[PDB]
Formats: sequence, structure tokens, C-alpha cells
Amino acid sequence: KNDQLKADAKARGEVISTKRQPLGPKPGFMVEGATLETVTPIPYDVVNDLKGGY
Amino acid sequence: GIDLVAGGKSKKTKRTAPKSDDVYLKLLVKLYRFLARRTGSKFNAVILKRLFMSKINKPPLSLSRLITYATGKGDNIVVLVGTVTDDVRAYEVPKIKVCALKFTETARARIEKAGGECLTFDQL
Amino acid sequence: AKKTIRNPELIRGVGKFSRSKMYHKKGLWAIKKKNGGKLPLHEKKPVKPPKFYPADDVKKPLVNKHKPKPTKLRASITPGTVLIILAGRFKGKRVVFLKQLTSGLLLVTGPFKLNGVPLRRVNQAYVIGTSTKVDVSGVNVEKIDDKYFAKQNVLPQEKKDEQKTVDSALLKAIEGIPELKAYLSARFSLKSGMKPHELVF
Amino acid sequence: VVRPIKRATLKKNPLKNLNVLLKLNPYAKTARRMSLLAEAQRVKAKKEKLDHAITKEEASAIKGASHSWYKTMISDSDYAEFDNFTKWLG
Amino acid sequence: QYAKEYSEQEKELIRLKREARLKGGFYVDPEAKLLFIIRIRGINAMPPQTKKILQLLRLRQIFNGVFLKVNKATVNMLHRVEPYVTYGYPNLKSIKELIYKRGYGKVDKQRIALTDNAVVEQVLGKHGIICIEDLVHEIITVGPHFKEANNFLWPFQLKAPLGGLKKKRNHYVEGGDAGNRENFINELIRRMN
Amino acid sequence: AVPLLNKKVVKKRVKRFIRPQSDRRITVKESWRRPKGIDSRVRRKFKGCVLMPNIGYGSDKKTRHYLPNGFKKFVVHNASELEILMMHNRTYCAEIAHNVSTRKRKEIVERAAQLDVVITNKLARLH
RNA sequence: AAUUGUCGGGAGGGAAGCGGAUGGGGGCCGGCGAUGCGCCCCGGUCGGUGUGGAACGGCGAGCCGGUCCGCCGAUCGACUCGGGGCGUGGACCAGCGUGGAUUGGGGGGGCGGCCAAAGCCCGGGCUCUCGAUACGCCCGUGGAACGCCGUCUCCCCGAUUGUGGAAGGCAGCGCGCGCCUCCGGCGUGCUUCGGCAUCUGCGCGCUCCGGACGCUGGCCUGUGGGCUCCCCAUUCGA
RNA sequence: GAUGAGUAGGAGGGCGCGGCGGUCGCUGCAAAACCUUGGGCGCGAGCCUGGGCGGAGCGGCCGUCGGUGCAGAUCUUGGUG
Ligand SMILES: [K+]
Ligand SMILES: [K+]
Ligand SMILES: [K+]
Ligand SMILES: [K+]
Ligand SMILES: [K+]
Ligand SMILES: [K+]
Ligand SMILES: [K+]
Ligand SMILES: [Mg+2]
Ligand SMILES: [Mg+2]
Ligand SMILES: [Mg+2]
Ligand SMILES: [Mg+2]
Ligand SMILES: [Mg+2]
Ligand SMILES: [Mg+2]
Ligand SMILES: [Mg+2]
Ligand SMILES: [Mg+2]
Ligand SMILES: [Mg+2]
Ligand SMILES: [Mg+2]
Ligand SMILES: [Mg+2]
Ligand SMILES: [Mg+2]
Ligand SMILES: [Mg+2]
Ligand SMILES: [Mg+2]
Ligand SMILES: [Mg+2]
Ligand SMILES: [Mg+2]
Ligand SMILES: [Mg+2]
Ligand SMILES: [Mg+2]
Ligand SMILES: [Mg+2]
Ligand SMILES: [Mg+2]
Ligand SMILES: [Mg+2]
Ligand SMILES: [Mg+2]
Ligand SMILES: [Mg+2]
Ligand SMILES: [Mg+2]
Repeated sequence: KNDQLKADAKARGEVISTKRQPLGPKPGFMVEGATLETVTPIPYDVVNDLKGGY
Repeated sequence: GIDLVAGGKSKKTKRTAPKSDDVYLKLLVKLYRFLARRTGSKFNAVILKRLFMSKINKPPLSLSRLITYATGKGDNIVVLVGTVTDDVRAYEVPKIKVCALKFTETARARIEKAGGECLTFDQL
Repeated sequence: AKKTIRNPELIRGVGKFSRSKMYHKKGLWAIKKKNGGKLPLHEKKPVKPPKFYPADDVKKPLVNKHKPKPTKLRASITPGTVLIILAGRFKGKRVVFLKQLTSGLLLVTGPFKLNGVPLRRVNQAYVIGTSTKVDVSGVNVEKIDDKYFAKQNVLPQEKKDEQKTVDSALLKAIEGIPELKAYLSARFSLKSGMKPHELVF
Repeated sequence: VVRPIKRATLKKNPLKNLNVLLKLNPYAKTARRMSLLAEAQRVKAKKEKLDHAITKEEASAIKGASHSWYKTMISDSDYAEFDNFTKWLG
Repeated sequence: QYAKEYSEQEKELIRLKREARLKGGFYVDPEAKLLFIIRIRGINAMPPQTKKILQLLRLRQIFNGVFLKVNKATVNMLHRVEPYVTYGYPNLKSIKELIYKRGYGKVDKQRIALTDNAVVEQVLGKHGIICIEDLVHEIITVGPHFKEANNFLWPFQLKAPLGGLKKKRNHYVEGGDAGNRENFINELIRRMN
Repeated sequence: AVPLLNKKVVKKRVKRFIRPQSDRRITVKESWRRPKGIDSRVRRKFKGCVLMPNIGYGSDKKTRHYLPNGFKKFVVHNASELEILMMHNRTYCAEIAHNVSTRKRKEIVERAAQLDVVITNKLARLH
């Protein structure tokens, strides 16, 4: 794949690099609004401090 | 504090000058210190470094081996930072221009008989 | 020729107008027309045997491009301002400021009649400028300068008369302000609980 | 065949020394002049009490959207999933 | 040209955020491409892994600082020296002050003060960077020649912070000084430059 | 003679480096010796102890070996050796050797006046 | 040398000595600190282009030279030679001024962001009360000022410090080289209409510009200055 | 331009003592040794010098050589608290 990419670029006189790169930062984008689910801390219950409860 | 090894200094040792006190060798070193600095020639830099070297780092070159390496290169001048010795196993000595620190008495006679020349590094 | 500076400075070293604007104001466009569409080119502005040769080559210091500037005058000090002397034989006495000499020193007078301080030079670093101002419009000291206080003991009568001429014009102004004569006749001093850093002058 | 025969510069802070800055960034002078001139106009404008860039309808929509967003910011959970603490949570 | 670009990007981000607000959605800002890392712990009692990573980051002395491009390879290295460093996202002001006041170029493995643009051109000239403004632009935007431009910069020798630190032994989240402090690295850069 | 030196002499340390415990023991002379002991607190550089000489105390190379008068000393044993300083009279001052006779000191002092060569001990043994 | 007597100085509340820093008292030091230089005339003294000789030299037969002696011409110059007049001034210390570098502190202004701040005030609609005369909800491209954060920028004060001694370089500007009524105005190109490194070359200058210069005083055989020497005291260390 | 910890240990450049081969000097107009609250130089080993004592030898520099550098060893001999 690197050989053909360089060959396709040599014919058009465009110097490129075939090196891989690690995951870089993502670009900005817009997310459409939707219903918001509110998350809050849960009141403590001692009976629930056991797999399946006491 | 700085996270380096030996304060970032080199722990390698190389010869920056000859260990010998030979006055003629020191004159040659002065000659080739100037040539290396004012020309940037790689040949001059190599010659300067080899003039610093100890005896075992300047081994002799036999005349027979000199002839084989000079075959087909009559125009070129042979340069050796060391001594040229005579070899009884070589029969035909062609005319050759050789520069060396020292020529043995037999090696000089054979080279001069064949129409060659024995040069010093100041003549080179 | 031009009567005023073309490029006023917004700050020290930065002009108000850019290079493109200055090209129009410099008139280089007009100069180009008058010289066949070219800016005229000018030309650059065109012993005794020694009696002793030093053994060691002389060394000359490198060039320094910084030039001293005239001593600045404190904003609190204006002509006719009353100053308090902080050092010397006249420490504490209140004098009248007349002008600043070319050397940067301040020219002050007692006046000599009120407190015995004659025409004298006082360094600005050793005085405090108060808020009291006495008119000195009628005082003429154009004849006084640094050379007037230069050495070359009896004080010549010429200087005594000169003191009185300057003093006389100043006494009338001082007498106009009530209690100003006594103010200039008394030395300033610090009493118990008096904090210099809180005093208003 | 020989080639032709052949001190540290005291570093100055360009953030304070104007000439040093102009040596590195000539455009800094233009930026300095524009900032000074821009400030002078604003100071003069305020003293003279000199008197919009959005359409009237657009302004109303912007206010409504921001107000709606603020309502969601301060919105609270119903706390219905905590059936054992309904009384305590009020 | 660079000055105009910086202003446009700042106003472009504001417009997009307002546009998302008007439509009732969200605008996710682009992830930071550039980090500034400062070493906050000394060189005593160094575990071997941390010691190697700090060397690869060219942080060999406390309060030394360097820029670092953001990618999964570099971020995971940084995660393994979290208690020894603090870092964040430097703004344009911070990059300018660091390069202008404490910027030194590595020329033939020697530390050379950036007194003139000739020093920048002597090394980075082949990459198109001929002036300190080009160098600033390459760093801030993480251009194609960031590796050469950034490596050309000698690690910044910062001073002890004016006003001191809170607690170097705890993470910035806990009220300490270590780890990622995001845009608050600029507040620290002011006090250390 | 006007000394050529112009930079001020800055002595990093004027006190001498006294050998540790030379005060305690008469047999231990004051000339410096590096303490080699395993527990030596001086060798280990504990504060409040005798200081050891190190290269950091080296004086400026431009002012090194300059006498307070602004010259460097050269010891002369006769009139001929004095003439060696004729061309260095702004840099080097002469000092007559301790064992020169008073008769030969008069010749040296007289010759030095003609050559404008500074003599550090010109008043020696003339009374 | 250990050790001892004596005279003199000094210290000592259950060790002494020692490191570092000053001070007091001693002792010591005139190369511990200069007095010259430049330009004038009075006198004195001593030598001066062109041709002759004496002994030599540099470059390589021939060119190119100096030294010494003598003779002419020329008529000046030199002088740790003596007087007079004018100008100028050394070592060290201190103060001040104007700036560079580093750095701490203080004061103000512009712009941007937010719920395109909130609130408050004004206008309008709704709600209608227990801490009783509310709680609050919504609206306006209304108004006057803040807040936090970010950024640009101006000014003021103090502290430490001048390493280098070859360069008027680099960079940014000003005045001339064309006219006007002169805080400004007058020509092309581009422009967001505010502006613009589009025309912006040469000459001579200036400056935050390839590392401190300037001025003034004190003192110079003194009860002065300096000190690494000596004794002792004190704070810290030990 | 960067940089500076170091026991055991390694190495380099230097200091000092006594001869020898050379070289340059000093000394009865006062050598060596020794004494000194004289002065100065060197980061330091050390060096230079004033004054005193002493009364006949001595030193610098290059090379080269060695029975060549002490606070300790219940060290040796002598002397003394
Ligand atoms: K602000
Ligand atoms: K200063
Ligand atoms: K004095
Ligand atoms: K003490
Ligand atoms: K000898
Ligand atoms: K002595
Ligand atoms: K020897
Ligand atoms: Mg260090
Ligand atoms: Mg080491
Ligand atoms: Mg630890
Ligand atoms: Mg550092
Ligand atoms: Mg503070
Ligand atoms: Mg803390
Ligand atoms: Mg820990
Ligand atoms: Mg010393
Ligand atoms: Mg131990
Ligand atoms: Mg003697
Ligand atoms: Mg005794
Ligand atoms: Mg605001
Ligand atoms: Mg200097
Ligand atoms: Mg070490
Ligand atoms: Mg000897
Ligand atoms: Mg004694
Ligand atoms: Mg010797
Ligand atoms: Mg023997
Ligand atoms: Mg032995
Ligand atoms: Mg012993
Ligand atoms: Mg031992
Ligand atoms: Mg014993
Ligand atoms: Mg015994
Ligand atoms: Mg007994």
C-alpha cells in the first residue's frame, strides 16, 4: 500500500508521507439536543451492602 | 540537581596529540593541523588523526602488499602513515610514488632502483 | 520648509502614522515626478612623529551608545514652591524655589533676610516640596547660573547686593500672605508621634 | 587551495525592550500603534457620550434560547427512583 | 497574517458555541492539540520507569518545561509520570512569553539565545520557519514541522513559582499541583516565567 | 611606572585554610592536609566545621598573582637579571633576592631607577 | 619543640578550643596615595638638502638602503636644559544624575467572554401573602453601574548588578532630496472605508538599538586610609 | 555552549626533600639553619620577601636518579609535663 501510494504521488509531483500516526485529537462538532437524564448520588442503605442485599 | 550522567561530560578518551617527543613528527602535526583547518579536506583530517597514533596503531606495510594495492594505479600517489618494509617474496617492483613516515633501507633502495620515488609528508 | 513634525509619537519610539501614510506625507510621490519618475540618488559625504613608543598596545574602550539625559524635575516642585532642606547646615529650613539650573540642581533663596539662607544650589534628592506657593513673577534671576556658584574667606560685596535685589522683589509677595513670613523663618522638625510617611506637605 | 581567512550578545527581554521586539517581530510596531489608537478612540467616545449589530427578531430568539438553556441548567431530578427515601427527600 | 488568524479562530469558536445554543444542541470544542508540561518534583528517589519517561520528555530538572503534541502515544507516556509533572493547555499569550523571554535554540547541540531571527533560520530555515513569529505559529497550531520546531527549542528553564505551590504531593483535582490542570496551566506559567 | 592592570582584584577568600585540629595538637602543623578519616566530620563537610580548599575558590585569571600595587613579582639576583624587565616595567615588578648583599643591592636599586622598574623591597638592609 | 619563671596586654557564674560575621583595642603598611602632561617665548645646550669618503647591509651581474666622518647649502628641530604664562589632572572613598540587565511591589485605562452575565432602575403583563403586607414568574434589540475570567496596553517606586574593551553593526524611525493655509492638507494600488510593509530609494542624523557612562565633593604624612596580622567581645554554627 | 556529591578504588596535572649530568647565579658589604604580633602570592601542597640570630657555605632552571614527605602502629630512641 505504501509503494502504490508513493507511486501515485510521484506521477503528480506531490511529496507525501506513508507513515502511520497514533490516534490524534478529535475535531469540533455539534451534537443535536435530546432529552437529558439527570444523575444524582443515591441515598445510602446498609441493607444493600451485600450482593443481592441482606 | 540535573538528571545527567557525569554532569553531561564525555567519558571517552582519544589522542588529541602525538605521545612522542620527536621534533620532526611535531612539525608534521603542525603542518597538518593547518591543512585540516584551512581546507576542510577529509584526507587532511584523516592524516592528522593517524599522526597521533601509537606504534601498534601504525603497523608497517610490506612492499609486496604495496605493489598489489598499487596495481593499475600508477598515476596515484600511495600514502601510508607508517613504515614501508621490503619483501623478498616480491620480484618485480614497478615504478611507484610512495609517501610514508619511514622507509627501510632495503625498501628505499628497491623503490629508487625501479624509478620510483620515496616521499615524506612535507613533500606530499 | 516643514513647520511641524510629520509623525507625532503615541509613545516613546512609536509614531502615530504608518509607513504607507508617511510616504504620502513625506511627498516622495511628488519628488519622484520632479526627477523623471525616480527618487534622486546622492553621494556619501566625502601626524606629528611620536616622541615615545609604548611597549604595550593601548586599549580603547568600546563605543557606548547611551547618552546622559538632563536631570528631571519633580512634579511637586514648581517655581515659587516652598522647599524643606533635609541635609547640610541648613537642614530643616524652609526656602523658596526659584528655578532649576542647567546642572539639574535647584536654585533656592531663603530669602536671606527672613532665615539667613542666601541664593544657593540644593540637590533635589535632599529637599521636600510642600504645597505652599509664593509668587515669584517679579523675581528676576536670569543673571544667575551654575557659574555664579563656582569657586576660584570674605564674601564680596557684589554678591551681597545681588542677594538684596532678588530678595527685595520676593519680600513683598511673602508679606502679602498672612503668617507666611513667620512660616519661612521657622525650621521644620519632627515631634513626638509625628510620622513622616503620613505627613502632608 | 586554502579557504579565505576568517562575542555573545547580551540577551534582552523583548517583552520590555521595544527595539529588541521590533528586531524579532517587525509587525509588533503595527500592532502596538493600532492598540494605542483604538484605545484612544474608545476613551474619547465615552467622554462624548457617543451612542446594534443584530436584527430585532434575532435578538428575541437569542434571549429565548439562552433563557430556555438556563432553565435546564437549574432543573432538578424528580427523585422518583428512590422509593425508600421519598419522605426524607421531600 | 498569523495575527489575523488567531483573532478569527477565537471569534469562530464563540460563533459556533452560540449557534449550537440557538438550535438547542451542544458544540463539542476540538480537543487540545498542544500541551505544556512542567516538572514539579526533584531528581531524588526516582523509580526507573518514571526516570526514563522524564528523560524522553526532556524534563531533567525541576521546573523545566517543554511543549508536547497530543496523541495516544504521548498521552499514555504522560499518564505514567503524573505525580512528577503538571501540565495543561497553553494559550497564545503563554507561548509568546515563553519563546520570547526564555526561548533558546539548539544549534549543533548548543543552547543559543533567540536574540535574532538568524538563529531560527540557521536550523529551521529548510522547514520554512525563518522568524520567531513563524516558530510561534508552528507551535501553537502544531503544524506539519512541529517535531523539528519543538525539538529545536531547548527545554525552558523556568523559575520557582512566584506565590508558591499548594501541595506538590497531591493531584490538582485533590487541591494539589500534579497532573492535568487544563487551561489553568496558563495561570501557573505567568508566575513561573 | 603606571601599572597596566585595570580590573579590580576580587579575593574570594582571604583567610587561610588551616589543617583540622592543628589548634589542639602542637605536633599537627597548620599546613593544609586533606582529612582521609572515615568518620571525619570535616571531610564530610558538616556545617560549623573547618572548610576544605576546592577549585571553586580560584581567583580571576586576569588578576591572579597580582600584588596589591598592581604588578606581578619577578625575583632578581643581580643587575643583569633586572634588565629582563625593561620591556615589562608596566606589568612586572622586581624583588631583590633575600640573600643578595647590601653592596649589590645598591647597584640593582640604582639600575632599576634608570629603567623605571618597580622594586618591592628597595629599602632592605641599607641602614 | 615539649615544658618552666618573670614582666607586659587581655579574658574568666560547672571545660576550653574551633567555623562563619562584624565590632572594640593593638600592631603593621608610604608601590599606603598622584602632582604630571600638552601648547607658548626667554635664555642655554645639542644636532640639521646636495655632493665627498669609511666600514657594511636588504633583494638576488644589477637595483634598493641605513650608520659614522667631512664639506656646502638650508636655516629649522631636539633637549629626565633652567625660568615665566595658559590649559589640563592621579589613588581611594562617598553622594547624585541619566540609562542597561535582573527582579519585587503599587496605580490606571481599552476590549472580549457569560443566561450575548445575574441583579438593580424604568416600562408592561401575570401571580395575590404569615418572618404577614409577600413569595416569585414572564416580557423590552429600555437605562445607569458592577462581578468573575481572559486579553491588550500606559505609568510610578525600590533593590542587586556593569562582566566586555575589536565593531557606530543589526533593527525601528526622523530631517532633507516636491508643494501647501503646517496639531494638518495635496498623487497611484488595495481596503473590512478605520486603514495598509502598495509605491517606502539615497544622503545626513536620532533611538528602549552587538554588556556604564557622566558630574560633584571628601581626603592625600593626619586623631587619615587600608589590612589577609594579633588579643578580645558579641549573634549564629559547632 | 553545557556542566560541578563522593567511601573502597583508578588516573592526570602539580608541590616539597637529597644526589648526579648540565646550565644560570648568590655569599664575611654576612651563606645554611633557626626565631618573629613584619608583609605579600597561590583553591592548595607550598612559595617570595622585611627584621633578628648565626658565622661559612648555598640556591634557581633543564634532564635524570632515590634509604624522598607522618598525628596515630599498647610504634622506636631521647626529652618533658
Ligand atoms: K483589564
Ligand atoms: K540600576
Ligand atoms: K587619603
Ligand atoms: K564567636
Ligand atoms: K646547580
Ligand atoms: K619570614
Ligand atoms: K633534581
Ligand atoms: Mg549544578
Ligand atoms: Mg560523578
Ligand atoms: Mg523523597
Ligand atoms: Mg537549568
Ligand atoms: Mg514575596
Ligand atoms: Mg508548602
Ligand atoms: Mg512520597
Ligand atoms: Mg590566601
Ligand atoms: Mg561512615
Ligand atoms: Mg634574612
Ligand atoms: Mg617554648
Ligand atoms: Mg465587561
Ligand atoms: Mg567593564
Ligand atoms: Mg566531584
Ligand atoms: Mg634542594
Ligand atoms: Mg608565636
Ligand atoms: Mg626550591
Ligand atoms: Mg641515599
Ligand atoms: Mg623511608
Ligand atoms: Mg611524631
Ligand atoms: Mg594516619
Ligand atoms: Mg605511645
Ligand atoms: Mg618513652
Ligand atoms: Mg613525671
